Amino acid sequence: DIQMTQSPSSVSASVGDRVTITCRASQGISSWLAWYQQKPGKAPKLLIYAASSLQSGVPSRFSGSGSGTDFTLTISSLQPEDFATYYCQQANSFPLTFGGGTKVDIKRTVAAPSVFIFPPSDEQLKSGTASVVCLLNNFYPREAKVQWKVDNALQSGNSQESVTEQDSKDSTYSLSSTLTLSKADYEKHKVYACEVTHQGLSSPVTKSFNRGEC
Amino acid sequence: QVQLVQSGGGLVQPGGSLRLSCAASGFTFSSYAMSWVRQAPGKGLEWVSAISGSGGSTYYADSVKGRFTISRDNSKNTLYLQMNSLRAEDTAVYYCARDSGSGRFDPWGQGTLVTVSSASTKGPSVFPLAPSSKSTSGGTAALGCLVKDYFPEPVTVSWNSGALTSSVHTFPAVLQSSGLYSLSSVVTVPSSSLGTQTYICNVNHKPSNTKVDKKAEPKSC
Repeated sequence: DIQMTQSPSSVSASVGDRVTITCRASQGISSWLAWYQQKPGKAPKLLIYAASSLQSGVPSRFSGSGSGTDFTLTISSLQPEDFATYYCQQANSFPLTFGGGTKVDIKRTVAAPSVFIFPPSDEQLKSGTASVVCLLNNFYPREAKVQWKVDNALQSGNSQESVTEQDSKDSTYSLSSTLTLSKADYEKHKVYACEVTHQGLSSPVTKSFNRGEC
Repeated sequence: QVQLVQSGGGLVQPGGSLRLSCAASGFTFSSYAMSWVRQAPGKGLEWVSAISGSGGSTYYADSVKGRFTISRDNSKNTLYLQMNSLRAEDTAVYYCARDSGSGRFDPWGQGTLVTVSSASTKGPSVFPLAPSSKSTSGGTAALGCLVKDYFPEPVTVSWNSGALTSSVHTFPAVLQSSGLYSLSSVVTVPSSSLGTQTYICNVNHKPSNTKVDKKAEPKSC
């Protein structure tokens, strides 16, 4: 199968910036590569076909180059509507394959997250499940690492994360992480902590509560 | 104007079948090849199948060969996809697309969501996400509501009957191992307000006719 590797996975740039996206084919695909723009919740829109030919109606700031195995998309001057995820697609042989996508971000200054932790309610504790929630509020860039520890033991496989779309006013993200347990397990441990790693933090931030004092 | 209008998506039981339609208008459908492409939650695009303008040649991705069936009715100008033996991983938005020459796709349909899941409509339980009583006033306090165990979307959350709009984040729902959805809606407020002001999330789940007002008053921890 023709493997498509798109790089980078994410790019943060300011309005007006030049952005370059690469697409590498595992095998020779001559010039039969297309580029697409997908805004959130919308259908993909054709931007570029035959590696370098501009589709009608697409602004001239978009350009494609490359051949064989190596291809490049360039937005010479980023404009607010060009924030989207961009996909390359090969049309040389079946199966048709897409790259992994590149989400293009809006640049702002680095912002550290405010971190909060929420124990489960007593109501929940009557149903037999416990949800502990770690909230990351208003941060940039999106990359942050959240680790859950219950009495300093690393949890794995029992948490889920959700990230907001970018805020239209201040360009930050928020993250909700929900760790799910049985009631019995929640009553058998004391210290619950969410540990946060983020580019904007000089050291890990840990927020915790003691169950027996709640 | 070239238009693709999709229909037929929805909830299907595991092992079941569903038929998707893509009605084409504004161009000669019989002169163009067509494709189905799908998109899993939070994932990229994945190609499923293609058919030539006459219908004589069909092509399938390896993950789907033998299980789904692409067809077209050139007399009604509608493309189709009969989907059999469904699995949870086939849950996706499906797009129909025109091969406009050299493998470029123009136009795309709007997409239609197929959810392959074994579940009934359930109204959500709403639980407070409460800070503790020990918050330094002047700081920023977070509070919220955990909206747990519902199907289908959407739930709408407003705060204080629409009066509180600043600093609200309603997070995208996550699908649990149980097959039910969960999301959190949170708001940050000055910590000094926790003793004098009430914070109530208004949750509306229209498919199950569930309306819940839940207050995230805190607890002494």
